Amino acid sequence: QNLADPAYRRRRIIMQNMRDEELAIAQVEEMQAVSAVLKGKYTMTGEAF
Amino acid sequence: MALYVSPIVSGEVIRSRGGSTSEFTPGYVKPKHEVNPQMTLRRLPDEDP
Amino acid sequence: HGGGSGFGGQLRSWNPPSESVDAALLPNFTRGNARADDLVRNNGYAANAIQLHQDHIVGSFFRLSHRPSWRYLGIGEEEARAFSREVEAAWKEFAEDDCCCIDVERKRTFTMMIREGVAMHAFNGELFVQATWDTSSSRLFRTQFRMVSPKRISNPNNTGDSRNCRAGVQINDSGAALGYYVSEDGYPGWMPQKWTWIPRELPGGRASFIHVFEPVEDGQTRGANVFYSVMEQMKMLDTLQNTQLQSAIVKAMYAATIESELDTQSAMDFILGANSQEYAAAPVRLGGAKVPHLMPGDSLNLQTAQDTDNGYSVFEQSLLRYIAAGLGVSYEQLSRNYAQMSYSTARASANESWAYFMGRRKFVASRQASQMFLCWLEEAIVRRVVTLPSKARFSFQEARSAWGNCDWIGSGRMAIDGLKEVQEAVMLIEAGLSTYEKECAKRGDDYQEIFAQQVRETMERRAAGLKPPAWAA
Amino acid sequence: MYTTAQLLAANEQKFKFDPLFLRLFFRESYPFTTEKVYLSQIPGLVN
Amino acid sequence: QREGINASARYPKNWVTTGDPAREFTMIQSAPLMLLADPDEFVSVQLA
Amino acid sequence: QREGINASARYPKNWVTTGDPAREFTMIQSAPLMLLADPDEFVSVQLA
Repeated sequence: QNLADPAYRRRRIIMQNMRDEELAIAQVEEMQAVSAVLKGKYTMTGEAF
Repeated sequence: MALYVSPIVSGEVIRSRGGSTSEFTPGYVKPKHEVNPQMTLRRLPDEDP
Repeated sequence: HGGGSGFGGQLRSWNPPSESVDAALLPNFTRGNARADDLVRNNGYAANAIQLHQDHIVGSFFRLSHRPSWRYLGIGEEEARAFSREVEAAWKEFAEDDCCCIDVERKRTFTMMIREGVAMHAFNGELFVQATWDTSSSRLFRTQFRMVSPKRISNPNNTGDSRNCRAGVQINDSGAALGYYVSEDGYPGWMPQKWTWIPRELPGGRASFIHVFEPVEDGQTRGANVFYSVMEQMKMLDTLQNTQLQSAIVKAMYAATIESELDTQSAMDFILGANSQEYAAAPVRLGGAKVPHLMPGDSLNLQTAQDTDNGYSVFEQSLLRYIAAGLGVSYEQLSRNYAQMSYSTARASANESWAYFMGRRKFVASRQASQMFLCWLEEAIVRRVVTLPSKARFSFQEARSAWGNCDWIGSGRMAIDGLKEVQEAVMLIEAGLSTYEKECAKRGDDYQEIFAQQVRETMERRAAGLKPPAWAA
Repeated sequence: MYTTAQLLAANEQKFKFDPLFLRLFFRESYPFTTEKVYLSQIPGLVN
Repeated sequence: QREGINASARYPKNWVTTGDPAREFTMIQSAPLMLLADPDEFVSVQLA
Repeated sequence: QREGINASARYPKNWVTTGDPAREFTMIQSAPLMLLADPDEFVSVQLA
């Protein structure tokens, strides 16, 4: 019933993108904590790294 | 995740978001009734003599 | 209903991308300033508008009148007025100084300071002034002022803006600016541009750097010039007048033409007379009628050209009316046309423009001059050029605003008739519903020196023994 | 193509996640300036 | 590094590529190194 | 060309490339063509 301009669509897409990026960075950073207080050993290993 | 990409080889990105729909058109109900003034002659169970 | 889509779609494809004014302005902030400078440099109308601003916001002079909050500070009237007269005498001696050493640039006076500040606020949206303290002891006062064009304020290395770094304006969480970045001269652009960070306020409490503009919404950081609503209109208007002028040029250029199969030279010497007896073709001497004898099959078609003002004048009238509406100045002042003007209409237009200019004066020049005077008075006090009364309840640093309470006197309101305004002023004074101070402030003077001058006049006339003036007994 | 079909709901139901470890065990954050990090432990054991 | 923020938690960045196809990006960069003082303080045991 | 300052001695410029390997480059361009009005004014001799 009420469409949106392409610029508004791209701003909304930017909002989604930045939110998922911060969620991903939180998800990856908690891995250090769980590895640490689960075994004290930690393996920062990944492809292209 | 974007686990541990070294800061030279950033590489690939991820899909943004999206996708779902649904359609259920109106529902409807119309419980009519009637009067028939002829029935108004004899009284109801209430309305004492 | 109005804001949804428009009648029959209409504005069915227009929807401005709602954002803050800073988000709207900063991406093209430089471009707007460039266009405004180009317009004010190449267009007579923009220059005239700026000149009207300079002449009316401040004008020829700009007087100070320091009225300290003596009642707030618990000070007596006698020492309050003594301090006021001493500080104003010092300020007037320092301000109109013939040295022209008030500024590091050494090429302007304080009135020029005010004019430049208001002009750059008008055509750039804001004004920046840095107060420096030179180490030379050759003169009593060591404070100088340097105005900086907004083009010289930007983030280091032209970096991207952030939450707390917008256009080289370091700000706090609340939005209050704490520091600025300034770029040195770029003539030619062949020296490496460098950025220097200056705090807005000295830790000692001195206003090291002052930035004056009028925000229109929350979160504002930079000002926007008035031309933003009229820049494209006036640019296209200048293009249109230029093109119309050139078209009229060519129309007047081509007036007549000759049609004939004969050779061009023979046609010239037979129709226009020419000078065949002596790629310039053939010049024609200008004399009498020179009626020709074109042979059959020839023609001397004299074109009728076309009127050079086919509604051009009235179209320009309307466009300049819109431009004046945008710029605030009245149409007759902007366009220097004053046809079919009645007394009442002229008075109303003058009143409207004068009210607007009084507002602009109070909201730019008054505060800028107040800040300059505050800095100068801080230096004066710290140098003890005048003695602060001991009874003062609050210190100078504590009551800076209270100690620095001063108003400003600009160019007076030159009425169209003058006689009416003078007679109404004098009858108002007789009614006692105003004051000599208010009247002199309106007219461009101050009652204190007015009375001093009148005392001098009556003393001189009494000494000469010719005639007492109109103030005796 | 009379399919105007107005939309009303944009449910997410995304994900369940709460670390609680960084606020329960690592309550102190530290930026780095050097490239190397030195972490030392002193053992106390005496006959 | 252009702004002296060498040490930071998260650094946003955006830029739009030139050329015939237009496309910009959102960039977040960090180097988390979550550590702890005494690993022997905690006792973690798998069950069965 | 777009800055309209194309006439001076030494032109500096530092710019950042886009993308992930975003790196800065510094540049000092020049077109120096110094000269003398009279070559025969100065006399050179190869000592031996």
